[PDB]
Amino acid sequence: IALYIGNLTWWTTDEDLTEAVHSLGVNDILEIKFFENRANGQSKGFALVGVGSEASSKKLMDLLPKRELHGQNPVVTPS
Amino acid sequence: IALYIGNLTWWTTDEDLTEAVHSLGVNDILEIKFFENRANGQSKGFALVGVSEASSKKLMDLLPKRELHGQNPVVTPS
Amino acid sequence: ERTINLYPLTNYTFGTKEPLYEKDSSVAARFQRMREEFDKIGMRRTVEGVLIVHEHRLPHVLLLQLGTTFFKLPGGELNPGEDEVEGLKRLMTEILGRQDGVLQDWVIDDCIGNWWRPNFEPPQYPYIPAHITKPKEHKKLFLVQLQEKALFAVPKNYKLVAAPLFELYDNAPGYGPIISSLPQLLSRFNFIYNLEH
Amino acid sequence: ERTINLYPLTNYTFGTKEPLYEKDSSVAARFQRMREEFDKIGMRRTVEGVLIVHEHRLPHVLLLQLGTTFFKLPGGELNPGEDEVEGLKRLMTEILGRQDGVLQDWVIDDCIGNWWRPNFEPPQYPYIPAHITKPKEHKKLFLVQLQEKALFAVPKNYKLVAAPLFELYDNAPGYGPIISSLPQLLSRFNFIYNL
RNA sequence: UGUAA
Repeated sequence: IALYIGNLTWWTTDEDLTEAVHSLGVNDILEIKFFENRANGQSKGFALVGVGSEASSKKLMDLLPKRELHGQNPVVTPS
Repeated sequence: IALYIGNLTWWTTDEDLTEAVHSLGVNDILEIKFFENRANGQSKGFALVGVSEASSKKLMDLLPKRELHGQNPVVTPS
Repeated sequence: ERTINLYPLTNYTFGTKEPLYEKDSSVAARFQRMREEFDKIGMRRTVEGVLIVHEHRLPHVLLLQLGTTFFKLPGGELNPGEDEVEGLKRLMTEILGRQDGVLQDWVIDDCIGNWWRPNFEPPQYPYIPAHITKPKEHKKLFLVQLQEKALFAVPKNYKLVAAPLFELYDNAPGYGPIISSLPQLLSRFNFIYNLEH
Repeated sequence: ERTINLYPLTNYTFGTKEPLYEKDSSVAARFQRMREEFDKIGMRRTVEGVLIVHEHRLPHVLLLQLGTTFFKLPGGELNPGEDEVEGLKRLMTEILGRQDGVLQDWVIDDCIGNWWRPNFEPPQYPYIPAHITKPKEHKKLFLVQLQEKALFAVPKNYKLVAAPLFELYDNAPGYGPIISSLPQLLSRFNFIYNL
């Protein structure tokens, strides 16, 4: 259900992430909350992502670190 | 020779103070240094003026009796 | 080079009118209505006016006070479709417009800033962070030129204060990031400090 | 109301040229020259230019570095009697001008701020304090519109950074109060991000 | 700057 997607560049958008998830087959996206530097609004390079399936969780943990986002492979973690 | 001048408003300028002395009859002022807040630049309300001994006793005697911006100055030695 | 005339605070008379209350009663309800409206009309569009006077040859910004600690500029959220300048004039009259039959025209010409709110949260910034594609609020600031003499009507709940620039400068804990960053933005203008009489 | 065209950082080539050392070596040496010049010429008039590019759909501000700690904008002192805008183009070409021979005309158009210095000390403010009638230095900031492509030449004692606005915003300990306060002033422009 | 309004 809940996953940390990390190793993101600070210019990786919510569109960028949504487009990469959907390309993996996971449609069950429930929420995307970016963790950001409060003082200046910059992204800290990781987000919390809610999915609806254990199949979606599995695909995201296996196939997402494989592809590249703006020159950087993400690191997926449980929670 | 040094003299502290207080009770000034934050909009009392160097000009305003210079004339006030030149009205008292002291044409030997060295330098005026205002005491100011570092964060915003606002005057704290007092300054230090470099002065002759005749010009010093005069200003400590005669200055507080001439108001600036509705306020009477306060004089003190260094 | 933009040349603005400033006049002393006393050139302006401040009357009173009936209280005006905010659509929101709490901070939590404020973000609640924002969330609801974002799904209806999308991004909120806000405008505010910077009325400038002077005392002792130093620029002063007129703020509306609510209590002891909360200050704001006059303005508010635009109705959908409404032009930014016309909407501000409307919003101005509602807050500070005189109550009698003579017209008070607003000279609103110069834009001084843009502020974006990336989430349904307090933080605002003078830019959109590179990872944000759908801001939640877009604020806009205009300089309002006051004429030589003017009459205003302040709602009973509010109070009107002239805040000197040095009071605002580097004082975010006092006034917030926007209001406290006004002196820097306002420095491009060449002000003439006109005297009374 | 104001349209400014920004282009990718990669549209610009940065080269090198021979060092251009500052007129004074120390902090004490620069405040003494200010004191000496003030008595003869009066208030110092400084103009600086803000060159804006973009990367990752965010405006970046080109700054020059001397240490690992000190950053500044391209600019400097006006010669007495010299026009503000005319003098900035002189200083701009002095600092970032190409040695190519090819014409590089600077487009300076919009004033973005004014900074005054009450005493012969570091503190600068964006207004003249009520009790000051003759400030020691008046620094004027202008926005400089760049061509789609350009070649600059950086003196070797300098290095050129493209700092994004968030690294600047609210960061006075990192950039000083003038450079750190740029985002706010800059926000009134409608920036086009040409790809 | 947030209901102490």
